[PDB]
Amino acid sequence: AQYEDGKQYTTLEKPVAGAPQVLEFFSFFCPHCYQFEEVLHISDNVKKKLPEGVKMTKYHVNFMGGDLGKDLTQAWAVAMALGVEDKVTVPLFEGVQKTQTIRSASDIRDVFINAGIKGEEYDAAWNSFVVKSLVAQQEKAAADVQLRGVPAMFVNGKYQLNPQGMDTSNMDVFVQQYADTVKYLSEK
Repeated sequence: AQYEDGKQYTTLEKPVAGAPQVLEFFSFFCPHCYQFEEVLHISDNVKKKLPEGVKMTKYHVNFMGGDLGKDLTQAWAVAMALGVEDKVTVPLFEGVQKTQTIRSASDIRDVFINAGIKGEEYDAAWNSFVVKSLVAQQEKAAADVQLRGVPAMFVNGKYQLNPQGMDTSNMDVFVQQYADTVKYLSEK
């Protein structure tokens, strides 16, 4: 066929019921994730090709960057709760990988302050049980698919994107192939 299991995607031996339709995992410590966000805009191009009605979910993971990795999963929970993902994603990536000015929870917090979230609102979110359960959800979703690598994308809890099997000579062609594959899997 044109799309083949084990080629542009793999199938989960252990499908995950009730999973989000399009589920993306990343880490701010993850170098391909930085590319995916800032150079390729994967999430965005996937959304542009997804059917009407399908919702898109993105979670941070703990298994990179030790203690700071967990702070970043909690900070991402804060971003989701406040709905400020689109204002902190770039400075978090650049703070961790480019300028390396993020070294502590307080540095993560500075990024939110600079993006205009108020201190009191940030600290209130950070400490909230709603954020605690949002962290729980991020962990559980990754646990459900026994996740050991990022970036990763899963469609309907049964298919996992496999970018290793796509031409990388052209970055645009790569992105469209990726997005088209998500759409195909979505319609499966």
